[PDB]
Amino acid sequence: FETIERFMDCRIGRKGATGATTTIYAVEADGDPNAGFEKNKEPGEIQYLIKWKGWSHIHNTWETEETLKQQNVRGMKKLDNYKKK
Amino acid sequence: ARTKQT
Amino acid sequence: EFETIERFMDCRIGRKGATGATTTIYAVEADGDPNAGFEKNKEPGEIQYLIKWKGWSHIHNTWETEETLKQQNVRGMKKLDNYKKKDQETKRWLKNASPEDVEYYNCQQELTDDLHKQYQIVGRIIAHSNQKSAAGYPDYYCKWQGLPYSECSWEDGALISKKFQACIDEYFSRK
Amino acid sequence: FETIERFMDCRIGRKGATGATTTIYAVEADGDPNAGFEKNKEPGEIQYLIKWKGWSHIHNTWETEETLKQQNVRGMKKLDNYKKKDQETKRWLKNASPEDVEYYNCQQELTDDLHKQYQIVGRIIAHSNQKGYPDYYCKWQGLPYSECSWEDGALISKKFQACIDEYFSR
Repeated sequence: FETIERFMDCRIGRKGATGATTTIYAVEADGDPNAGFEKNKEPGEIQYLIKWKGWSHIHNTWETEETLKQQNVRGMKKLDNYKKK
Repeated sequence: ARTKQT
Repeated sequence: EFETIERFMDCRIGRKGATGATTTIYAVEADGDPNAGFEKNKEPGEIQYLIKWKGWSHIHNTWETEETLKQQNVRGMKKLDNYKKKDQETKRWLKNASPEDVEYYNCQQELTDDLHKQYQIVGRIIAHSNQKSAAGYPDYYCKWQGLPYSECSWEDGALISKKFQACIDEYFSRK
Repeated sequence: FETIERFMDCRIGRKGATGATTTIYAVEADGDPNAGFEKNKEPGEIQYLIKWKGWSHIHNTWETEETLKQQNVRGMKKLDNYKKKDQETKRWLKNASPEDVEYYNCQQELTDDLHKQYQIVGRIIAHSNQKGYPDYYCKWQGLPYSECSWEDGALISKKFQACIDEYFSR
């Protein structure tokens, strides 16, 4: 289940600062886990803000190649195409 | 984080 | 490491040794002014300068002498010379000025003086941290009075709560 | 030569409406290279408004992440900070309650008016002998005397004569 409908954004963030704890409602609820991050802590991953099929934007989450992968969403093609610049 | 709170 | 002068905010004479961490508003509210009650008339203090630091809010400004600076090995020293040259240039051009000129300069400088104090106070908390201290304080993204949001910054949760608990209660209150 | 001191604003703007010809006084004297922009429609360019070390705010210019490099400027480690912070906020924006968005709007309006005084002479307090014109030392509205700067006459006289007329009060 669960489909990338679109890559909205991209960033370097604290490793671990992905999934359910990055919804706006999770952040506003329990804090932002990317909540000081800077290129001098040893997570600095690459995080893609991924809007999901059949969920509206409030549910969008920050994931990662590995995080997508290991959840088995479809839409990966998209990633390929976003991986670009 | 980071204060001067010596 | 190590720290950098961004801006000289002010200039004074005070107690020798009244410099450094002990000289922030938060340190001072918590513990009292090392420059306690300094009459020009305890042995002349030293010329001390109020320093605004690279990557640190105005809440963290410290009073420092030419010597502490040199001692702490900070960067931006060039800026102490300009500040002085410039301070001298002002004085010279104001030795003889109307009382009007002198009047203007004292108001128009009380204005700024007061302005700058506002940078140290939080007008709005806009976000907090998902991680918490051992004491269980989160850190807060702060919007400072008098400055644009490009100047917002993450302040230690305990630090803030000591003085801006209201802003805190209010942020959570808006949910 | 030049080193940036503070990033003041950024805009999407016509391509090439960056630089020397974007100074409050050039605009005033020649026109505005970014004038007509997108009354549709043409190619854009994200442009930053720069305050330069050593110059008064009356000389801020708009610039491009390149023109900057294409000019050797120092301070560009500041650009990465800034960019980061803007996105960081363009983002917060799409989800901020109306309550929060009004506040943002009000403050950024003020802040922005502040930043505009900076470029207007409050009082000229001194003047030179090297001379049409003598140079003038200026107190800028909304800032300390610690930020007085010497400026070209002529230039200053184009917009700020009333201030110089006053100053010759002896």
